[PDB]
Amino acid sequence: EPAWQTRDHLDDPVIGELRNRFGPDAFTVQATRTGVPVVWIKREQLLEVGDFLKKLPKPYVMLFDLHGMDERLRTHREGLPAADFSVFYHLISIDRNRDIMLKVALAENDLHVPTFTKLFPNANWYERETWDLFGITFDGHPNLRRIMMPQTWKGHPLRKDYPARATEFSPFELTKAKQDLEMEALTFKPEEWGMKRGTENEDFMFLNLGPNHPSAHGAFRIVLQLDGEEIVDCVPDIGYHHRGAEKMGERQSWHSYIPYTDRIEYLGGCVNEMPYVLAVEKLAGITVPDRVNVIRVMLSELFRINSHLLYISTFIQDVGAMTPVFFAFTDRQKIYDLVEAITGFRMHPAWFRIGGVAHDLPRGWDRLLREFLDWMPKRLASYEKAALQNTILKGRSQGVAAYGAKEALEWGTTGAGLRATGIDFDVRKARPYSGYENFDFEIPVGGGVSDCYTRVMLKVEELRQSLRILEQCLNNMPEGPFKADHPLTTPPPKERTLQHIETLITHFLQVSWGPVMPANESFQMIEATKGINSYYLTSDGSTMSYRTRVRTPSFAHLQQIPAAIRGSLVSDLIVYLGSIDFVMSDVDR
Amino acid sequence: MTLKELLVGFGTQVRSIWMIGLHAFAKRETRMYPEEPVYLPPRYRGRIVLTRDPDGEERCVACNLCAVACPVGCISLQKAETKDGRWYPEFFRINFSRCIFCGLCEEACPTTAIQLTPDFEMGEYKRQDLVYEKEDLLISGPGKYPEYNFYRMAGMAIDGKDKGEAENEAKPIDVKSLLP
Amino acid sequence: ATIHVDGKEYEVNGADNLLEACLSLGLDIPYFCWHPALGSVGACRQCAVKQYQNAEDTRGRLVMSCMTPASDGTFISIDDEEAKQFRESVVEWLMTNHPHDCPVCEEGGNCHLQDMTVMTGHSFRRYRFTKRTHRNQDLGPFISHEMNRCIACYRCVRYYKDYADGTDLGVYGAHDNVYFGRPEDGTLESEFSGNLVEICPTGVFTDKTHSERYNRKWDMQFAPSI
Amino acid sequence: DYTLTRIDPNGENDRYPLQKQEIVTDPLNVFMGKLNDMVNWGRKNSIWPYNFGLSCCYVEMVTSFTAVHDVARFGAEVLRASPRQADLMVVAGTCFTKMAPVIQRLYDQMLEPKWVISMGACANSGGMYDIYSVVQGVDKFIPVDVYIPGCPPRPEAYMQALMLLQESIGKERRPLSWVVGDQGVYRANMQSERERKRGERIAVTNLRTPDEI
Ligand SMILES: CCCCCCCCCCC1=C(C)C(=O)C(OC)=C(OC)C1=O
Ligand code: SF4
Ligand code: SF4
Ligand code: SF4
Ligand code: SF4
Ligand code: SF4
Ligand code: FES
Repeated sequence: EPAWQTRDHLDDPVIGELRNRFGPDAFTVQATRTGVPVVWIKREQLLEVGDFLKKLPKPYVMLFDLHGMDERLRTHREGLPAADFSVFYHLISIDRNRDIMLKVALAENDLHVPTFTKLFPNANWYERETWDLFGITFDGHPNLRRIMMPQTWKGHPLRKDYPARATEFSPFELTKAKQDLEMEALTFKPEEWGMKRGTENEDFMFLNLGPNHPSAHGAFRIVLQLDGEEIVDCVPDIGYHHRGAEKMGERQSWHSYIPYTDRIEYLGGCVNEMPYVLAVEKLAGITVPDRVNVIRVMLSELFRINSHLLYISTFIQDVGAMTPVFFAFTDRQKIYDLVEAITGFRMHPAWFRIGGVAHDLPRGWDRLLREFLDWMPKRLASYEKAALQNTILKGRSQGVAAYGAKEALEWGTTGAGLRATGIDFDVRKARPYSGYENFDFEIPVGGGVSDCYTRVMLKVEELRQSLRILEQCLNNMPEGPFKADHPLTTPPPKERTLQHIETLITHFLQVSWGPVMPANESFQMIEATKGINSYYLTSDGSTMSYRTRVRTPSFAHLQQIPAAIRGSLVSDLIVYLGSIDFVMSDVDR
Repeated sequence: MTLKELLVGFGTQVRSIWMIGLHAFAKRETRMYPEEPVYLPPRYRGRIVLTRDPDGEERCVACNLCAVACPVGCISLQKAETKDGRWYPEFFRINFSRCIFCGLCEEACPTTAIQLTPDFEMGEYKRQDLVYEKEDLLISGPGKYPEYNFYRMAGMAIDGKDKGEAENEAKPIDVKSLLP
Repeated sequence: ATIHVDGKEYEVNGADNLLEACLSLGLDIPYFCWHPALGSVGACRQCAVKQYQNAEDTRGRLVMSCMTPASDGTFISIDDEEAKQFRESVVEWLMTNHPHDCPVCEEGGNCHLQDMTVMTGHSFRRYRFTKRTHRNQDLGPFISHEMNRCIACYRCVRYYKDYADGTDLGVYGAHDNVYFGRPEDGTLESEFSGNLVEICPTGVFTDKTHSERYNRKWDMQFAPSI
Repeated sequence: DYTLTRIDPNGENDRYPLQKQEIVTDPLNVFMGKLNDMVNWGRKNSIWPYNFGLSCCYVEMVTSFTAVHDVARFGAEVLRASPRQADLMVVAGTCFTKMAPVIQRLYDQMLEPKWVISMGACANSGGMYDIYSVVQGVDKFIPVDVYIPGCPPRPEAYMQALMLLQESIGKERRPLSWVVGDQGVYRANMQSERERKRGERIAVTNLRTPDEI
């Protein structure tokens, strides 16, 4: 039985536990290609089901994802409850190495759900985004305002009747009245967040740390309530990097959406391409050959080293030492020599395909990989000795913005922060994908405290492990096809397209109208550079995605920020922002 | 802090200063653009051109697959026909202020007419000049693919290639032929 | 009438054939020679489904769904392995002589043969021999003729002669050299000759007036009009 | 062959940019021209960019700052965090609709002289993001001096645009003092780079095949 086959996951013990606790008629199990039990529960039982899952013997501890879906245009809803809208809750049990997706059906007039923020505190921003983009109210939410769109925005853009393109609306006309209006709307109002202007003795300074700040990693504002230099409270203001990428997922064919997947986490590249192409290949019923798996793993590890190099050097720069960023970007140029040679592009290769990769490896790639693998380790040891073992850097980072396993789990923190808390959870080992089980590599874990310093050094060890994986990729590279033999491999091999008529027909229709994915739901979770990145794809049977939901880790980390930094100095927050490993394209999608 | 921590920190500061001062004796890593040209690998995705077949005619048959495959929608062209019946673009314009250099048009091209070439220097003063018409795209050679001729494979008859003259084609047999 | 398709019960008209009954239910069966306005003839052999007499029958037999009545109690499988392989083989047989013409063909993106090639999943060519070719005819100012693309589905002659009662279109020749067109060059004399461009599932008969300023179907802005 | 721009932030014009442009002739005598050339030389050889980034294009621009490219060689590495000390605004990234008043405010807080480089397809036109939350090009409200196509432009493309801006600065006419003289800004109407490079670009015949390294 192939891994992409539709399964209902009735043999999962959580289904039997829910059946024994709530009864057989309390929920409906949906057969998907997500690899996860999908359970439609009633809205009135959502909090009871969430509490029951939270207090299981091997419990579901992390709310991985929470978002909405507009089902009004979905023509293939067989076996599904009647829904105009729906809200899904992806929950992960780390100790079970399992996950479940709860789904709540909603009518058009009654678009309200009980809030999940009491069970999982990271549900706050997810519910704010679901309200922002779908107009679904969450009752009992402490502050249910817009988070992706400005406050003076009309409508909910992820609804099916909201137009996607900017050219549907009038072109952007910045006038004086409009500039004053949106600048008033952007102005922080401390009364709306429950903050005072000060105590009786002194006033609090409300400071904009961003969007244009050297330490904000993009279009990103934190509003700091400052007592001297102490942070009384902060409000991270996101949505300044909102690109409408999920809406664009409903707007591009399955093939023509791949470059958009590249720009979700723009230091990730092929790492961002991997979960999307794997989820589409689950929709298409494609099992890629071994050479495709090794090529994709090698490109993913090269871009992981690229991203980690930028992250480590920028952390060192934020701490104060500006020299290693020059050398680390030289190392990034060595990686880019290989990546440009293979894919033809530096930052956004757009090189993975449904069913494989765009081209075969060029002749002489192993020379460039060998050169980089000889170049890297002495440079990394030099960075470690010169900067990471400096005691001033240690005094800036050790013990700063620390949290444990409970705080990591309750905020959805994944990647180096979660493993710095000691929880050994990496997707490439727990749920292996793309042939990662054929490589030997270690997963570095922390001692129990997620420090700035611990997160950075864990990423250094991850860089060394990726160098080991790249050595194995260089030495044991399979001979074979770079594209699968499936009819839905998009596009087909180009030489056969150029001389064979049936291949030409397949290519013609795949690049123009698009490949037809039969109606299903698919999910792929990967270990991205900054944490766990996932694609949840709904096909309605067309050449376009009916719904493209991208879970990114930086959203969760930025929501975790005020809990972990409250009561610290501003310099601690600068170091914390440098050690999170986020970009705002990941946060806002 | 302890005395050992103070001495260790002094030593680490001295080590950092020493290693950067030794970097002062290292070979420079700078690639000196523009005096030394940027090396680009042969499949680097830069400026888009339209190419010609080995016979010298433009390869583009105005099939419009590149325009629909473009996720940006920054290609606009129109089919036209010569007297002998070959298809060619009457115009071909690319909005390079929009183009993301993803290469999906070249991948979708069934004639290898449109190609992304190793050239990145396309900065402009007015962005209306980033609209490249067919006169700014069509080059005088085959580009990256030296030999492929789509019309040598097509069944459609053009000048210099009658019915039955394409690759893997038999000569046409009239229905009035005496052979059974 | 109640039929069973792949283990699913359906209520259909017993006076209909199986192809039109299954297409009315939203099921996908590839077809060429059948048309709703022209009736069934069983020429192209593309619409094969496996038929079983009873529910407790596992052998089955491939039949033409267009030539089989949708009577009460029939069991059929569209997604049967032998049926899928045979439908793919029919597409492959049609592909052996088909010209490498899609970029310069006015039917591309609007072509039933392209759609059925993709629908059967046939994308790998293993035929290595020559493709037959044909000369074309001048059919007047409205219809352009390209007989290389013909799949010999007989739709044109059935429409033009049986339906529209035209006299100047016909089928000539024999086995794999069957030719569809006029007995000589000249304008198609039927007042309804233009429906051939939609009746023909390939790019043999195309709109010449559209071909002068051609664009693909996806690039078109449509509206319902009178 | 010059365009004269005069700004008027408090005039009877609400739509940004708050300026008027007119095609004029070169206003340029044996000493004023030489001293204007000296000022242009000093300004074009010392261009301090604003440390401002919106998206991935900023990563490529700061890559140009590092050792493997060393944009310091042109004298443009200083990278001010304050708009008052910056001469060049690089819109390096998408002009998000929420970020557009911020970009306008930061451009307003810069001081004379100021130049704008729109880096990347997003800043040029909206790029691939023809979407509800994205302004389709920063030149809808910011006057742009140099456009860089690319997604992202590579670091040497940013350097090439810096040299293009240097040639445009080296032949512009600006007020030598704010007390005496014409205060409008004269920018030369350069030949397009497309038309300049058309001769050598169309003459290309063969390129390397994409099969080797
Ligand atoms: C100045 C000498 C060369 C070093 C280049 C800067 C280091 C890399 C920039 C990191 C960065 C990123 C990615 C970034 O996205 C960002 O937001 C725009 C920043 O704040 C200004 C950053 O600092
Ligand atoms: S490279 Fe991509 S964005 Fe540019 S014209 Fe081709 S398909 Fe369009
Ligand atoms: S895909 Fe190729 S042949 Fe077709 S219109 Fe585009 S450039 Fe021309
Ligand atoms: S008739 Fe259809 S399959 Fe044949 S060349 Fe034309 S578009 Fe292609
Ligand atoms: S010309 Fe068209 S309608 Fe007639 S038999 Fe051939 S493919 Fe069928
Ligand atoms: S043009 Fe491309 S690389 Fe630059 S900001 Fe936009 S998506 Fe990122
Ligand atoms: S459609 Fe039934 S045989 Fe042709």
